[PDB]
Amino acid sequence: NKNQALESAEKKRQERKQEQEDNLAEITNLLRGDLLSEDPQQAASSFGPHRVVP
Amino acid sequence: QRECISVHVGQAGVQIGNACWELYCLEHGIQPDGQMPSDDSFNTFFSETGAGKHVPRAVFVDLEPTVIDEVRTGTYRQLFHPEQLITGKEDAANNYARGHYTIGKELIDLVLDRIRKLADQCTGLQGFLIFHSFGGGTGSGFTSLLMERLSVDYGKKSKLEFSIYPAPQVSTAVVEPYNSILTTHTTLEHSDCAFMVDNEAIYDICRRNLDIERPTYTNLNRLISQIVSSITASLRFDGALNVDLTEFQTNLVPYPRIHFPLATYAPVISAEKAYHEQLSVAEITNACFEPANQMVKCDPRHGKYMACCLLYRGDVVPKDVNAAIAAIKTKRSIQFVDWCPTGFKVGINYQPPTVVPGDLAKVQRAVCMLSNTTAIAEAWARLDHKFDLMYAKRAFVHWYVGEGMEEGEFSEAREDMAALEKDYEEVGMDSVE
Amino acid sequence: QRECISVHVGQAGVQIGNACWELYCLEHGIQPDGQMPSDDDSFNTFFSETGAGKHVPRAVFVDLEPTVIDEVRTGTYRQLFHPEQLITGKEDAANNYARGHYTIGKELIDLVLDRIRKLADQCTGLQGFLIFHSFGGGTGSGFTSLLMERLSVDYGKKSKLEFSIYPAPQVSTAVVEPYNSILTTHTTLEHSDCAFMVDNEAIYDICRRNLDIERPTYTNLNRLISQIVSSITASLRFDGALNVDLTEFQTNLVPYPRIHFPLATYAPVISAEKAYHEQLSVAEITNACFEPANQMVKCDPRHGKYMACCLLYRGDVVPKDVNAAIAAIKTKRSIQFVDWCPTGFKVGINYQPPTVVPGDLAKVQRAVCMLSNTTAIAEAWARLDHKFDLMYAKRAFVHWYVGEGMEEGEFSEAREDMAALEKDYEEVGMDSVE
Amino acid sequence: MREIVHLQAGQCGNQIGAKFWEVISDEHGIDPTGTYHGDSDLQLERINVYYNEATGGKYVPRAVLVDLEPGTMDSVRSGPFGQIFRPDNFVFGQSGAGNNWAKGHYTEGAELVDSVLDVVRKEAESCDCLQGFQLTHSLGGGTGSGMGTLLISKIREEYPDRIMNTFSVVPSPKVSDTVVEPYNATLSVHQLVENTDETYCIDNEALYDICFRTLKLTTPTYGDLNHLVSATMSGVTTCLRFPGQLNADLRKLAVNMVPFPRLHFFMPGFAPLTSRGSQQYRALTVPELTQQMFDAKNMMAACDPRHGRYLTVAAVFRGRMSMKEVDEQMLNVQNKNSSYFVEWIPNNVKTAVCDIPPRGLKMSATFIGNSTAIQELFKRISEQFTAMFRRKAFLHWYTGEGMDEMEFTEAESNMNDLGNPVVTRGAC
Amino acid sequence: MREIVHLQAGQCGNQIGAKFWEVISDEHGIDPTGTYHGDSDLQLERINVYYNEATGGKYVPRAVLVDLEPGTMDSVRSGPFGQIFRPDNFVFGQSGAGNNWAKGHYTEGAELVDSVLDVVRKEAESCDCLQGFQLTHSLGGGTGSGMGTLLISKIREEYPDRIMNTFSVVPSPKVSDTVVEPYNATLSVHQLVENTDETYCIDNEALYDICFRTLKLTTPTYGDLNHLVSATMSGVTTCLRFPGQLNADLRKLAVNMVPFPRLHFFMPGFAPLTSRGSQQYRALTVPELTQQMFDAKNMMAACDPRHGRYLTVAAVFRGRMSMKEVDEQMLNVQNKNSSYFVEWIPNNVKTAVCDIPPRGLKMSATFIGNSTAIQELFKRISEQFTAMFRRKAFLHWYTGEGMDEMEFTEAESNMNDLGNPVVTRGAC
Ligand SMILES: Nc1nc2c(ncn2[C@@H]2O[C@H](COP(=O)(O)OP(=O)(O)OP(=O)(O)O)[C@@H](O)[C@H]2O)c(=O)[nH]1
Ligand SMILES: Nc1nc2c(ncn2[C@@H]2O[C@H](COP(=O)(O)OP(=O)(O)OP(=O)(O)O)[C@@H](O)[C@H]2O)c(=O)[nH]1
Ligand SMILES: Nc1nc2c(ncn2[C@@H]2O[C@H](COP(=O)(O)OP(=O)(O)O)[C@@H](O)[C@H]2O)c(=O)[nH]1
Ligand SMILES: Nc1nc2c(ncn2[C@@H]2O[C@H](COP(=O)(O)OP(=O)(O)O)[C@@H](O)[C@H]2O)c(=O)[nH]1
Repeated sequence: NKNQALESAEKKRQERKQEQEDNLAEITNLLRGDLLSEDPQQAASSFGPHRVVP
Repeated sequence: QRECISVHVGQAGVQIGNACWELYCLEHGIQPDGQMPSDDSFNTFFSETGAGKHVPRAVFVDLEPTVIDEVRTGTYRQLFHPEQLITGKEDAANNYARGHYTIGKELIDLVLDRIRKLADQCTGLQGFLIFHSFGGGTGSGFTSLLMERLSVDYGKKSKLEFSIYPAPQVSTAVVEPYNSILTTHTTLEHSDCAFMVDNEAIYDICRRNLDIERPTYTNLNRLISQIVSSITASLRFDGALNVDLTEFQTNLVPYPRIHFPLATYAPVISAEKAYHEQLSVAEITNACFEPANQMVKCDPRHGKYMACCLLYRGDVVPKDVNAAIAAIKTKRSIQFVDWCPTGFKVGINYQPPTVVPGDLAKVQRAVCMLSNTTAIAEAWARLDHKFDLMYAKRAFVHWYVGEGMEEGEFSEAREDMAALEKDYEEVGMDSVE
Repeated sequence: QRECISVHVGQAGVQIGNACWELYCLEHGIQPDGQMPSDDDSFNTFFSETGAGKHVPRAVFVDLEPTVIDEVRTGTYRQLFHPEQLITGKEDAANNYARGHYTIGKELIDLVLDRIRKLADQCTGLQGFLIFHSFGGGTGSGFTSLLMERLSVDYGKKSKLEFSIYPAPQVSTAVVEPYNSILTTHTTLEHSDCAFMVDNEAIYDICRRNLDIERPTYTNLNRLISQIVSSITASLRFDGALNVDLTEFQTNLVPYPRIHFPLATYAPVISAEKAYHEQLSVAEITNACFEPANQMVKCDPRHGKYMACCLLYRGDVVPKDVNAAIAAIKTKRSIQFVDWCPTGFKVGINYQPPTVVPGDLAKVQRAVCMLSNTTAIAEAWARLDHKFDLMYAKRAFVHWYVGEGMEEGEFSEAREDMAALEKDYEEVGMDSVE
Repeated sequence: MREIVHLQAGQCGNQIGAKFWEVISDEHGIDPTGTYHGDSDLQLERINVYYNEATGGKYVPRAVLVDLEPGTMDSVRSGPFGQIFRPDNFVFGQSGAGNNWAKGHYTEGAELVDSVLDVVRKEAESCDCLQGFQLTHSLGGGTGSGMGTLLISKIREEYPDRIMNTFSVVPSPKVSDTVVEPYNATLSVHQLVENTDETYCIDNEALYDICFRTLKLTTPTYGDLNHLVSATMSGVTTCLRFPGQLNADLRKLAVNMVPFPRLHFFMPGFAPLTSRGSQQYRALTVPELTQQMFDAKNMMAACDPRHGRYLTVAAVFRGRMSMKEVDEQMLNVQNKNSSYFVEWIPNNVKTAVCDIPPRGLKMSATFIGNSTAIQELFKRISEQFTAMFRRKAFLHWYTGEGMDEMEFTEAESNMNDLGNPVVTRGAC
Repeated sequence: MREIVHLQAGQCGNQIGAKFWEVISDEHGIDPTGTYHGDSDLQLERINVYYNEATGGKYVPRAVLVDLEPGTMDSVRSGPFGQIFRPDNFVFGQSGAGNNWAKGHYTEGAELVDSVLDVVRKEAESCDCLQGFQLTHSLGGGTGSGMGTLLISKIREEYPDRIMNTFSVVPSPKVSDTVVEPYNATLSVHQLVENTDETYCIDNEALYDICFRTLKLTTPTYGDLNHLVSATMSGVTTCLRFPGQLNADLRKLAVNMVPFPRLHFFMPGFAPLTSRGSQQYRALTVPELTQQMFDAKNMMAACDPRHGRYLTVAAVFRGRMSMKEVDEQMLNVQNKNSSYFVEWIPNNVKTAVCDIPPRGLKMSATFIGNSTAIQELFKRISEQFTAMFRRKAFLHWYTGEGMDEMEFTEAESNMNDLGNPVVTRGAC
């Protein structure tokens, strides 16, 4: 039971650390995206650098 | 010789199966692949293809591919014979109807065919354990068609059912009420005993006892497995008072259409809470009757116990059982009906509950009780209210009558269940003559 | 075999239990981790025994508000207690008997008595319950009183003993003790089998005078109360010449069914650099109890007469030096007994010396806890009567209780019951004329 | 395996579909040129829901690009995911709908619908078990209303047991990019009722309100609006496409949210949406998802849910989550707000959970709600129609192209009679 | 676990709250970025009374900052502890109250009340056992009076069993800051009577008396005045947030200091207050704390309690200290001054002892007192209202925003009807 209790505590600690890493990854992927960045290069048309996707 | 064909039907059934089959494989040794890493106890659940492969004796059925297609790509891809896993290319859409009249009677053929093969390789079928969900297409529809068709072939052979009764408050569906009432109607003369387990209660058990503040099906599912492995523990291990799968019927279902036993595992404690309890035969027995360690949200004091089946396992001295059972009878709260004095089918196996890399702790003793209380009347009545609450404006019924269910079957259903509510009353009043 | 369950209600009672179980674990040898050190029934009465020698106290630590239980489950003795035995709500009673008894008592009484019956199931012979609280705070008044009501209707054949922190006649700690004490006493008068009071201004007096501690704390105060409860519940934990029981306490201290109110004092409260210079003979220990200054309820006994005294000696006490010393107590004129108790003493002797916790008190071999049911307590009850009348003359703090779910008319019969108690305490007082 | 055939009509529908195909290709790992290059093996188990096989390991979307004017032609080809669609399914018309339901329904639209339907056959019988069609269009204006409703009627009478999800952008009163559009919406609702099984009404007011009040953009554009739409477009059909516990697909959602065949109009919502400067303040959990799911600022229709009782609510979650907490959040929403839910449907919230979240996220979820509060939309379009039809304004175009005053009267009568049961079941 | 939602109304409320969160983050170990840089476990143990969890260990205050002008909230954000509050709790107005109670209570204040009340349901619903709400506002002037009392009314109507604490800045007797303060104060005391569980009346003249005579500074700032305000503000809620002996939370304070529901107007006091030059010579002990706290010099409402009898007194001490001196000093100050306490409440002082002191200090105490002598303030504002309303002063602006001539009369009548029992209970 003690070995089980220490293993469960370690599992919860590792899960919290993994969840925090996933949270920071989510924050970075939405900060660096297109909806929440207003990149002027979203309008890079495939027809050339003179046209834009309207 | 003590075989038990097990049909799992629906996300619920198939997913509870993952848990049940894990526990079975980590107890008998059968490794995830299908070979016991370098003696005949597995013949109650697995087989032997004269080579060293131990194939499960089961048919997992789900009209939706997603679920079963993760068991044919997971760490058990081999154990299950490809065929056993049977799927379809379209769900039932939470519509009992499209599971008992349309996209469901198109797979009864294949399933009954497989049930036959797995049953012709048995030298003593003890019964068919069916795991489903009272709410849901395949869980209600297919289970209904299956139970019926089974009766036509396998005559009066036991057909014990394990189920997730519609919860008293949560309920992840607006149509749950309809499916649950229609199910009982079709399966009220075709089911021998139907063990019940509600998610709302297992959630509570998984917070006041297991300290998992955030339960996930995997947790709840595994707890239900320990129950199935206790109901089927005397058929593969030794004991002092064994219990078969054809005895729960003649020791829990009192009058005809009253087969709804509730389940309760006693030592559902956590590692950091077992370093404080002696978990003794007495302690665990009183725990099963405590109106909190129950598993079908329904206060047992709101009714009267009709019959009990305490299935024990571990270091349980036969005399400590007599002691505890006696002390329970003395207490008043636990009120047993008058027409049932002897109200305890006691059974004691020896294999100490197996610990699966999971949540529950390493306990030496355990007791899984099966009660047929008349307090399940409130459950049937709450479900009944919801059926009416919507059947008045004929709500969500176009979906059912546009597949093959005459709208009148809803009335025949409500009527049948009204008799059941009234039945649960007559079999509770005590003769004063 | 001979076990009794301890319930600790409120912050006061929880720190009571902290000091008491620290003393119990030190004297029985129990480590703070629960396990016995490597090198049989003595602990069995107050401690359970699961598995490989794991001893769990037969106690429940109930409070309606956190952080006082969290000090228990975070600090030194975290592993000793079962984490479910410590019971905690989420909202404070906030010094209301009404909030302790009517609205936030129902959220925890089912859990509390579920765990009480869990403890009682693993009890072959249950002696009773020891109920540690105060006549102050809302938890320790209201939840204690509802606990007495449901404990009486559930386990009525067992004994219920009470350790109540009585409100001081002068200082207090709040403004609603006059309401709380009367309101809990009206509904616990018929349910509590015995009720030992301990004051706190008097332990201030004792710690200042005999203990040479000018700056005492609650550590000192209910560590002395821990010493008293370890003095009274020791004959069943050890062996003795007079093995006195908790069942005998009520029979030898409660003459009339309403008069179940003894006062406690402890002898050798002496302070290490005062104890090598004095013999501490049994005459000394039995005179220090009957001095009108070592009594720990601030009420002089000479304004009244003793009904009965239970003396409990501990240690190297001679079973006949004790009655040669009781003879002088009987012959002293300043100590006056009632005419209807020609025998007014109960003697309890055990061979276990007092156990010295790291702290102030000295290594002593002779001790006695004296429990007297006296008529003097009618004076302190009249003080509470006058205070309640002063508050209730024009309805001070009454809206707090009447808007709570408690009816306004409850104070009326709570006062009439108290008036009847005072009439009983004076009717028992005068000498015989018939 | 279950397939969804994606139809796009109009400029609005074409651009919403282009953003939708971009975001679904980002989720499954398909690059612009069509081949798969991702990280997880779970992105190929159910890729045959939106993508057909091609030679050389090339995945091609099953989209039917329809418009009556060849400029959306150039727009969706010049988009970043332009060289991924079939040029043969990429049908166009040498005409102009001209903000005219008559010119979308009884003209060149009815001539192009033959080729559109032929492409629908080419992509529909090239399947083994097809679940339905998913048409994206705008109710206000031409093409997406006219061609949209005409194609709806033809596909409904061709395949009657398959589910037609329409994502319809409905006109708004605050800002109008067309003067005629009450006429088009009034005519289009009549065919939307007795046809489609799931209608998602999306309003540009509410799209900009989410883009400005919640996400706090500075220059929100049509691409951002269409991304807000396509998040729910992808999140509705996600248990059909990624595994999970309580897998719910389109039919299960339709069964649990449509109590009566005319009450299939919904109000979508998607709720991991936070501002750039307030995103590091997040405490992102299941209660936070339910919070931002259930407020009257995340709705993408211009209908406040406090003005009408919820008939049904469905929430399709994504990520690794606890079923107890999801069920508890839905239960406490129902219990705390009891006046805003009808009492003849007890437990009127459906929960779905998918395990795999969308890429770049950890935990997402989508709202669908069949609510009484969509009375306001159909009523306000009705008074605008009656104001413009009392004086026969803008009607010579319709009458010259082949309409009738009785046809307009019947469209308004059917739309007002859609306004009636949403009154009587909100009033019980 | 218990929770407190903090509300700030007005410029004064925002500045007081800014300094309050400065010293609370100082007290718990929270840097301006927001994460925990501390030195003890007890500081983090009960950080969930004021601070919500967020990602990355970034505790965020549950403060709703309210002003009808967005001018001082920008200064709050640009202050030292500025990037710590939510941008969504940061509710402002595109108008001006203009220090008009009608413009705070019956106009655009009642339009912005909805946004504030949505935010505070978010902050109350992100809880499981809330204890109550804590509004800081200035009684004189607009916003904090008008909007503040309106907010108090809606919160008290919706949450009936939660403790409302209101730190109210009452205008000085000697100096005057915004000429319509008797209008604002008499109009807002009427709601403060009928709404709040606890009101802490504070005065800038008493604050300056402390800062000039007790603190002996030369050039004090409003930073230091709100530092004193927030010193007693954090001193009140210390047993709620740190361990101790005789723990007393806000409901305990309410119960043991209101004998009657009218007299919930308290006078706070913080008294380990010693200058830089005299801090070296001080002999810090519990009798010195009690005399400095009970002296009529550290009083923070400008009403001398020598002129009235104390009804109830609460003292919350802080630090490692022996209980015998605390009890003995409270009994001694009850005994030495006998005519300064009422006779119908024996032992009329409550003791609380919190374990952890404010750092930089060894031993501290805070005062709360329900003195009868607070009537000096109320008679003064009453005569200021009567002698100014007699000639209909400043009144067209009060009656044109939506009042009537009657509306002032029952406000002054209720203020006199509170003046009456705090004469009767002072004269037994
Ligand atoms: N233990 C367990 N219970 C489940 C699981 N899935 C569902 N349930 C319960 O079963 C009820 C309905 O689920 P199902 O009957 O499996 O649904 P279905 O049969 O797949 O039918 P569809 O919803 O149309 O896909 C839910 O309300 C749950 O309470 C599961 O994976 N494990
Ligand atoms: N040894 C010791 N004695 C205490 C302690 N706390 C309180 N006492 C005594 O108990 C009396 C009343 O405190 P309580 O009855 O516990 O107050 P409460 O039960 O916590 O009720 P609430 O204030 O609502 O939380 C005080 O006057 C003290 O004399 C303590 O922590 N240790
Ligand atoms: N969500 C979204 N809506 C759009 C987009 N482009 C246009 N709309 C809406 O579509 C409406 C009119 O479209 P319409 O002219 O009828 O396009 P048509 O069907 O080709 O004639 C406008 O009012 C826009 O608000 C887009 O890219 N995304
Ligand atoms: N303690 C304290 N009081 C202040 C501060 N700033 C202003 N006050 C007081 O607040 C009163 C005016 O506030 P007011 O103008 O009504 O703020 P408003 O509610 O935004 O209109 C003045 O009498 C000041 O004495 C401060 O920073 N601290």
